Amino acid sequence: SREEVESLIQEVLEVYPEKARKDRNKHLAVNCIISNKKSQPGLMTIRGCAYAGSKGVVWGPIKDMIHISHGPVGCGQYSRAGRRNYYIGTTGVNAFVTMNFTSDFQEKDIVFGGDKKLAKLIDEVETLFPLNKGISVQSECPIGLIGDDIESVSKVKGAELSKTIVPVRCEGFRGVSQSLGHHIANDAVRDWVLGKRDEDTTFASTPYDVAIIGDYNIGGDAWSSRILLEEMGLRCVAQWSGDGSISEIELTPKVKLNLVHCYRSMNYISRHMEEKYGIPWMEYNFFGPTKTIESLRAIAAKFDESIQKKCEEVIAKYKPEWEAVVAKYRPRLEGKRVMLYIGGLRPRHVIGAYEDLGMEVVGTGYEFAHNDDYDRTMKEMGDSTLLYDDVTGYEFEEFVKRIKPDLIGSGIKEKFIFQKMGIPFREMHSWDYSGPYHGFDGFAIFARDMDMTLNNPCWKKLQAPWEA
Amino acid sequence: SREEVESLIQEVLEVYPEKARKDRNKHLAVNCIISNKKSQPGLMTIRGCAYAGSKGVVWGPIKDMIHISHGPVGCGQYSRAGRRNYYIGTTGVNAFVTMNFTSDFQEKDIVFGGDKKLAKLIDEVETLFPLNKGISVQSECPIGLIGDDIESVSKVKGAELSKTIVPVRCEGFRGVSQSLGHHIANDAVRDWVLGKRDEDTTFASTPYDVAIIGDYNIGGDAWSSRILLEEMGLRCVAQWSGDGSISEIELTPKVKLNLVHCYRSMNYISRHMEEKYGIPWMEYNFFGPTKTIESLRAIAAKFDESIQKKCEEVIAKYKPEWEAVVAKYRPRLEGKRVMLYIGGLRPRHVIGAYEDLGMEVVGTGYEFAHNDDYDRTMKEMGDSTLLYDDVTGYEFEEFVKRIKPDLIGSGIKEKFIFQKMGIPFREMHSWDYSGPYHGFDGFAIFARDMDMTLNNPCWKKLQAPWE
Amino acid sequence: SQQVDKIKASYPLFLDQDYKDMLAKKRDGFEEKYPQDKIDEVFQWTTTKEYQELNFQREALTVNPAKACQPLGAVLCALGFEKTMPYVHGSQGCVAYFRSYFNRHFREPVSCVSDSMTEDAAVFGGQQNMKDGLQNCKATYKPDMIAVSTTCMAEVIGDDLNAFINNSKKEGFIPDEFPVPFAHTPSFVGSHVTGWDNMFEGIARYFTLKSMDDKVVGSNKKINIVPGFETYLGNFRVIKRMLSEMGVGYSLLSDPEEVLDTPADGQFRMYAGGTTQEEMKDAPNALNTVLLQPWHLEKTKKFVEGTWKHEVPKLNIPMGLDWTDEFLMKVSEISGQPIPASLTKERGRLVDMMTDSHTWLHGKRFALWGDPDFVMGLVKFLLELGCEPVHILCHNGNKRWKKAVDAILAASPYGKNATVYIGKDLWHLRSLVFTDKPDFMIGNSYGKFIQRDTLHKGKEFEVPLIRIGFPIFDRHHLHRSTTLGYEGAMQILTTLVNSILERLDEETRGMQATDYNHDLVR
Amino acid sequence: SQQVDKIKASYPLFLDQDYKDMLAKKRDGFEEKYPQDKIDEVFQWTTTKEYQELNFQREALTVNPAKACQPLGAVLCALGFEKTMPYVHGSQGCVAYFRSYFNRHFREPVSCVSDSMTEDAAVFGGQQNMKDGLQNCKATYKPDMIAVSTTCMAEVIGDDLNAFINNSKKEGFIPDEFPVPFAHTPSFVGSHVTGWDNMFEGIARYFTLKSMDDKVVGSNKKINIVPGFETYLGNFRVIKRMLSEMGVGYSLLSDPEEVLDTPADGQFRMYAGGTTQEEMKDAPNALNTVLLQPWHLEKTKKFVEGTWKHEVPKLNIPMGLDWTDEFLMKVSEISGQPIPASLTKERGRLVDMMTDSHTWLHGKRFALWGDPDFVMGLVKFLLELGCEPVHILCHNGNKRWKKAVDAILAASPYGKNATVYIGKDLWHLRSLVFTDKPDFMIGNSYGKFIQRDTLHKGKEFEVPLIRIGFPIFDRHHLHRSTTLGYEGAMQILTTLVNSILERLDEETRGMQATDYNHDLVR
Ligand code: CFM
Ligand code: CFM
Ligand code: CLF
Ligand code: CLF
Ligand SMILES: [Ca+2]
Ligand SMILES: [Ca+2]
Repeated sequence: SREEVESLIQEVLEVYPEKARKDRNKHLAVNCIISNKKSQPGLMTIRGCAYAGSKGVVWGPIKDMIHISHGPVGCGQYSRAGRRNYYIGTTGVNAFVTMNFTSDFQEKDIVFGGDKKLAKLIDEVETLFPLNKGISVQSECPIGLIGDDIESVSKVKGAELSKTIVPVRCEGFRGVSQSLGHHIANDAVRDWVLGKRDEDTTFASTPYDVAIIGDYNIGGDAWSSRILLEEMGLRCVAQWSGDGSISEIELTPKVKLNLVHCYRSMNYISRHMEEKYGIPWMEYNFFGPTKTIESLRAIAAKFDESIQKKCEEVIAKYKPEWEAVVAKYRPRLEGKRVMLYIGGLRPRHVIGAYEDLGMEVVGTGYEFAHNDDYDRTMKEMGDSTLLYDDVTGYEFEEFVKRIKPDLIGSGIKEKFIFQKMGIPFREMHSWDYSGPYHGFDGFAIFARDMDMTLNNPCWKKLQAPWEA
Repeated sequence: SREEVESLIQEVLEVYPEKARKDRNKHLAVNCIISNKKSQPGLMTIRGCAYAGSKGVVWGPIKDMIHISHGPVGCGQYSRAGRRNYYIGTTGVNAFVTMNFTSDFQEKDIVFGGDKKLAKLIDEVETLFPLNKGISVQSECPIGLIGDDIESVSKVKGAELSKTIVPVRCEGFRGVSQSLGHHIANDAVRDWVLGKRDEDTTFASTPYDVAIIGDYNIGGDAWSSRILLEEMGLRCVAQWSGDGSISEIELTPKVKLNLVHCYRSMNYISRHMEEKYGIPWMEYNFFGPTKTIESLRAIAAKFDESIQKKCEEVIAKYKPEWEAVVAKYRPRLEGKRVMLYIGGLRPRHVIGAYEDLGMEVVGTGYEFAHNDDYDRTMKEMGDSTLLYDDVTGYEFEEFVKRIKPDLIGSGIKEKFIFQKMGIPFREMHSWDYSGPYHGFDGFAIFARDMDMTLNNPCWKKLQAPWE
Repeated sequence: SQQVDKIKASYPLFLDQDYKDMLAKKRDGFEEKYPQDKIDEVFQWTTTKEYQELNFQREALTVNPAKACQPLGAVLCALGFEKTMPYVHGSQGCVAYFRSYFNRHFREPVSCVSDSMTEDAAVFGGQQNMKDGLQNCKATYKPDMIAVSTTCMAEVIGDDLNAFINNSKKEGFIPDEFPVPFAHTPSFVGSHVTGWDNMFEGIARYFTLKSMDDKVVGSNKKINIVPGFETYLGNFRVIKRMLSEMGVGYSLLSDPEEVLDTPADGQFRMYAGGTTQEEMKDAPNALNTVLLQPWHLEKTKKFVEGTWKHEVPKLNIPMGLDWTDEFLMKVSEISGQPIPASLTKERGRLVDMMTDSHTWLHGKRFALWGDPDFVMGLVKFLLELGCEPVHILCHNGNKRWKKAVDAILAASPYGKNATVYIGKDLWHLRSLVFTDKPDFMIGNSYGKFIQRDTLHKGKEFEVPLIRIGFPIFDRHHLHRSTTLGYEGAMQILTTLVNSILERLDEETRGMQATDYNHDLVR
Repeated sequence: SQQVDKIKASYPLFLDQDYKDMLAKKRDGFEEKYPQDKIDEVFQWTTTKEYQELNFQREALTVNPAKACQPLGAVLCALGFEKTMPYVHGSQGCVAYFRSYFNRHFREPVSCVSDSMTEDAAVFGGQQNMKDGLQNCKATYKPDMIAVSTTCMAEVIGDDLNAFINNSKKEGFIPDEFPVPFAHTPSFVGSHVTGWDNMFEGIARYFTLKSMDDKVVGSNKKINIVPGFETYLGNFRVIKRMLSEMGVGYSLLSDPEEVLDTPADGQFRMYAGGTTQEEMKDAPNALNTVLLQPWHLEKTKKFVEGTWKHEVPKLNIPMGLDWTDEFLMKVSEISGQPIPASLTKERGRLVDMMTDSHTWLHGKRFALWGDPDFVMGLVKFLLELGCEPVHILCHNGNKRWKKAVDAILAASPYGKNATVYIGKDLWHLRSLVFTDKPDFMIGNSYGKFIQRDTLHKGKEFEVPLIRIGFPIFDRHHLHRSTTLGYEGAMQILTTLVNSILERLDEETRGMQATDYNHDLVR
């Protein structure tokens, strides 16, 4: 508690040069913390770039548009099919998510600019992929630095072909993390897509139209969330990004309520929909039985008596199922301690789900969260636990050596470090290729996965018997 | 050639103890040879046993019957799915060819006899495999040595269950090779299956009913033979053994002509259907265009004008096809020399196919052939080519080192020896998992296969650049 | 018909319409085939628990066995000694089969002779066969030793091998000092593995028994390793590699890895490598003898302890993490050689692979078969991986073995769904994979027909085969693999996780149907 | 719904009725999807020769590339030196991506840092970033060396790496003698292999350009081996193995095989093994330097020849029989060492495997891709196996390389139907396997999407992927394999024969339909 953790923090910080030590101290706390600032050079940040936030997370999931990674070959190549944002479609003809489309800049395009090449490739995309519903061009670092104007190319060619072409200025040098990429991406939706149906009266709205804002359908997560909402009576008109279509996004102007799962990535466009269309938005959580119950009730409360009965039906309709899951798995996971480190939602949103299996989250932190997210986090975290914003490689290793957690939940660049240390690790971005973890069906899988890994026979085997 | 081959033979025989030398001398000739004698102990004969000839080759292919390797577990395990006698069926339900059914003799059965155990397993076979249409028990070495009476059990159980149960005493110690197994198997067909429809007037025969005798359908060989005869208007009532059913065999007494491909394994039953039902038999060859054409011609001449004309049509139809085959591959195979060593038919029967590709067979031999097979062989080989009956491992290796053939065609126990010496080898029993080689379609696959192996890039790389 | 630029072999030739018609005409006209609906009915009945009940009540009928006979093992043992010829006294059909069976698995020459006992010998014995056989083989094939085994014929007529070999020496057919060890190997007692044990015991007794008066346990400072029936080249090679890594002096007694892998360089080599007669004579002077596959080496154990006076360690087959650890520590103990840094790293690299692959391996259900030692090691390793060895079949296993494996299963949460079957066979196992479907089978090539049967019931019921065992005939060069040590465990782990992942990719390859889960990264 | 005893992950969960229904409604209302019949029509159009001709006319759009960018290569080169931290000067997004990409292939930690240049640095340069960056990295991660490369932001704004490092030394942020080699690595020039070349020449130059006065070509009597961008641990390993058993003294320059394979023993090791600084400094004293992957080591060749004065042997990548022979003989020549009997035997055992497996491999058609040296070695070995390399694609290959390979093809009857494509990508290859269907693709995991597309057109049009290359993300531990030498040849030959035979068994697994050819023995 307090003194132990504060001693830990100061000890770790003493390896740094002073400038770095003073800055990093500001980002480590016991519950006071700052976030969303530049990373100190040379300290092995786990963060990515604004391009990752725009192409990788917001735009890339939209299945029927082609997303162009505009610039050199690297970025699009390392992000091809890395995020498991699931979609239904015929890929390569009507859906294109797992493909890598790039303008592959060579030196002539850096020295003279790639705008004529973007125009020629928009023509080619149109020849070879006729059934596409729109194009977005995700700028990588060189585009802004060399002075190109991807906006003229987008409205000229867009006008010339009656096709929505979205220019996105998400060059990796912008911002300090993937975070600004979300915002640049939210503004690119607002300016080139969201207003298209504003003069359209053709959609029959009902008092129960809703939209899921910020569920990227990792491993099917949006699908296991949606089902519960419609079994409660609501109609989900749009899924923002996960298995998303552009028409769903254009239809989001007609809903009655926006259901925000990922606050950090989507709050920007929600606040805008409220100002320009009066549509209210609310936040929820669909991680664990407690939270999904609490959430279905909160959403239903905002509708009326029929939907409230149906909500209580759904809750009884799954009480057998999730109660079986905790009965089976909680005795196996009771009192085990987890340390987490993920992006900008999941570090606080899965705490309850762990607690529903009797585990305690003794550390959590975020790559790119802002102070409003930490406000939200301190309510969920236990007294005297550890908080770390943009943790460095060194810090996370040293914190784990002293905290000794029983399970660590983080990403792929952290996975193999902690497994060699003998600590059970689960990937809390890709769900270690399992999942969904959302909803009650997701809770089942989540619970099986934490147990199979935390209680796996291999952890008893790290020490050789002759070196006992 | 001439006395080089003669001196080579006495050179090789010099290593033997005198008894072995005197015997082996009579089994090696230059194209004069004694065959179907026992093998000399310890000289690594390539031969198999009477069980191999009965179970492995004659009865095993019959699709809808169950065959029991009766005795210890070895015999039926090593023969399980080793020969590629192809069939159409649902295995384990109505067809059973690739399965290994055995009585798995343990010491109490040796000490007190397996006849009781045989009756029990026949009931077990009947509960668990109700769609079987007959059973055959293939005796392994202990059954005769032990004094069992599988005949009594077969009559009793056959009676009881109204089931055709064939006892076959093909114990491996009988005879000198798998040849006597063919004879035992033919006599067991004779005595227990072939007579069953003798009073049946019911089969509507036609003048053109024929039966293929001695084609075990290796890689589909009988199917590419059948199609040609059928196109020539004949009707094949039966296929003996390859893809054969027991009813086809019981119906074979109604045909007009027995067409014998494998003389050695089935001339015995042909002679019998001739004596008893008056059915004539004739030998034919379906390896390579030349032999297939004169066989279709000879078979057609046994019938009336229509069939002679359908024969000429069939020949005219395949002419462009086999000629494109020879056009592509004979310039690749021309003048290459082949040494063969196979069992009892194919050592003489494939020579014509090789010659259709401009290749010559400089040596050939048989594991278990008899003197009427060699009389037939001499007609096919060149003067001064080497003839070897029941060749020892040593002799074959030495003959190959001297003659230095460009290709050797023989079995699985010979394959890897010659490949390490750098000689192209093709398996002439299992067709090296390729085939069919019979008929016109089989010639295309044969030509392709001889080419791919004899002309394979790997043979230039056997010696390291530094030695 | 053939098109000369795309020649078709049997598949797909017989799928051509004319052939398809001809085959339909053949069955309809002459085969009197049971109607398809009856066939389908019986096939569905053979997948039921009722068929299974009846199937498991069999007492006399064996269908699709998972063992072969004693002289097959005796020949493989003999083949591991320097320049020796395996000789099986009895009927020749047996040798043509033993040779072909191993030729198909190793894709190599397998040299072995018979002394061709015929009808007459069945009444008068096979003495003259031994006399001429030995002389002919020594002259023609020039072995430094002949290792005599037996076929069932020579067993039933009760030929005294010892008398016959002594009478051949007496009559001057082979010289008095020429090594002719022997073993009686009856096909009706136990199986192929028993023949290996009987043969090895025979050879050890031959070079050692009447020489014990000067053997000092320990003076050559080596440990003897007896491999047992072993058909993976990588296993002989990994045991030698590990002992050399530890600086341990050893004697691998019966080592066929050179003769089963000669180079194709323009010449055939009939003999190559192998354990020398001098190693066998000196083998009493070793510190101790370790039996790598103890459940089929009981006769060799009794002889090494009883006559060589070696305290054979209670070691399981060095398969999987724990048992390779125990092996290495016992070797350390006996030889006073420390387990080197390289083996500690290698152990941890196996443990690392385990941590990386555990999510796809967890709770995967397996049906498996093979020889007793192979099976128990594979069972142990599957439990270490967090998998479930649900149907464990060993046709030639015995009651005490079954007890030892149920014990190993009882010691793990992952053993709770598993049953061990001894004396049962692959048609028995066919029932078990239909009625209590596992995910995969781990077995030898005979398993392909069980996979074909499960696929006929339907895709959801197909149980894929992972080929690990003996014989493997329908794949090339898998006889080069390793299943022992940390190396062998690394190979098996890789094969299991990737069989799971290939199957997962086949199920998620449906465009717009299942390919939502057709992940680039797994 | 879920059953607590049988939980379904995504596949098969979303096939359950209520989800199938739920997704049907979502589509039809809101998605405004093109009708299935149109989808099918467009799909058949993308398989055509018509579509192919338009696709091959692309000048500006690249779809599914088969190359990555320069700094990825530099990081891999840098990780091969003893206790070295890779440092990419520019924006951090790139480093997150480089580390993830290698993490996924090797299933290992990948340590690399950035100095996190942002918008600010784009107007004023990244000098302070380099200053604080180096200092921070050195104190926090404690490398003995920091090897610097660049991202495209730093390249485009023109930061002088040399001056920036020199001013960090001058200004006291890092010791004047702390090793900081650099190389500029623009993502818009060449590819990842070019990045490895640049980084290697930088580290080579850093350690030798000044010291040249005391260097005697040959005095340490070692041969230097430069591996190139290499992602198979077995390849580093087999080169070392063969040179050591030949008794050749050598220095592998950039050796990552320990850092990419540490044991899971309770500790995480950031650094492990690697080429020592001492070896890089002593490297001009070697007899000569052999480049294992010459086609992407051009800058390194010019420096090793022009400054170390080594006559670099014209050797191709040691893949296949002939190029492993040429390699061993050139090494013999320079070292004065004979090629030992163990390596002659191994060559012969590979040739033996070739003779046993040729009938299945003969004339099999392949489509293939990867890096230039890898692809030409694979081509060479396919021709030696009697197979036809029909579609050879190398996105980052150049005109001189395409000539070299066309000359390899020209020298074989098996090269007659093969075409080499440089500058083309995997959507181009998707069309070539539709219109000129091969039997298999040999490629990295991005090829799975092509196999899924060919399968959608129909089962008889499906081209199976055989995974050999980089990156392999959807199978586990194949990074441990070998593709070089006789060993690598033996592994590729076994994967090819066996992929052919597994494909044949799935095609003949149809009960009473195709299983007449479902042979036990092949
Ligand atoms: S690291 Fe989510 S704010 Fe963003 S990819 Fe993961 S903790 Fe992202 S919940 Fe999401 S789907 Fe994410 S897991 Fe917000 S979308 S930039 Mo890496
Ligand atoms: S070795 Fe035929 S007499 Fe008999 S199994 Fe082959 S050369 Fe036989 S043609 Fe035949 S189908 Fe044969 S190939 Fe007569 S059946 S005992 Mo080994
Ligand atoms: S921060 Fe982000 S990922 Fe980085 S480059 Fe910038 S948009 Fe992109 Fe791209 S090609 Fe390679 S990986 Fe970079 S050096 Fe350029
Ligand atoms: S000639 Fe059988 S393989 Fe032998 S030792 Fe007995 S089980 Fe074994 Fe022919 S019938 Fe058979 S195969 Fe021989 S035994 Fe005789
Ligand atoms: Ca071989
Ligand atoms: Ca690892």
